[PDB]
Amino acid sequence: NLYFQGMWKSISQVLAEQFGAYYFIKHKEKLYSGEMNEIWLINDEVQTVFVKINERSYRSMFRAEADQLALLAKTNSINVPLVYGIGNSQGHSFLLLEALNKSKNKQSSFTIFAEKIAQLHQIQGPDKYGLDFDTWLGPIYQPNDWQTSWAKFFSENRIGWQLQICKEKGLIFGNIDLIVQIVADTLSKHNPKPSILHGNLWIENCIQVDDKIFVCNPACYWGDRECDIAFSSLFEPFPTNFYQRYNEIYPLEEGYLERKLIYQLYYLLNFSYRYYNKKQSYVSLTQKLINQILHK
Repeated sequence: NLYFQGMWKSISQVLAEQFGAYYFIKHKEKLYSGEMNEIWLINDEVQTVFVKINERSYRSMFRAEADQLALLAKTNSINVPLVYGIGNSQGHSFLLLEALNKSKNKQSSFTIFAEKIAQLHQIQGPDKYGLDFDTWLGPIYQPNDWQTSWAKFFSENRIGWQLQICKEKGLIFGNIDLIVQIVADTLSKHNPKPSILHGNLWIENCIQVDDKIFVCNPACYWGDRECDIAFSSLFEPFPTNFYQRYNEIYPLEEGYLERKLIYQLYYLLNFSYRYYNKKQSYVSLTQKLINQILHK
């Protein structure tokens, strides 16, 4: 595997610049992933590194992921893994992160996490929705061109965008314009304070590390804080104390339950696209949810 050897050399080089001394790789282990990316753990007998790998052209995505972890770390709110760097080789690109030690879950760690998620959403920034660069949610990038209207931004850059991607794979749920317009009507009078979103907030991206929860795989943008909350309760939800404490610090506004459905629809379309060949319950839930929004 000639190109694979070049890849390890480039990783050693990026790690050398980072730590100051050259990084001699002594052990390497490939972890399982359903995802597009290959995942590895490597170490030099002292420092362990978590490595995401893909083809060379994915360097831009890995760059975006690193910039998100950086901007999230700078808010001094949620716990995110450190970035050691990005890079590429002849046939691969990669992201290099802190290897977090996963310990047994503590329900109480979610009370503190809700305080950090709250703090994150309370940060005042721009008066428009989006971000300076396009972020990714699974294998699809999210258009983040700035918009003053949330109705428009979510309707087209989220729902419409994902519906089109699904259509290309043959996942057809209904007339796309109709769905976009219905979602736009619901958000018609809703232009909330833009909040910096983790963007991929659900249980599988949380990791218990000693007494704190860390969160990974961001899909950031400035949007409605409710999208984060909505997604976290879609599948296996966070425990009860999270929602209790979050609502106590930053009370959710009137209209939340109606909006929760269209916010959740975005993730189901994404999941449907990513896993139609494997799970199959994602399509069924998406179709049922679309019928509710469209018929009733």
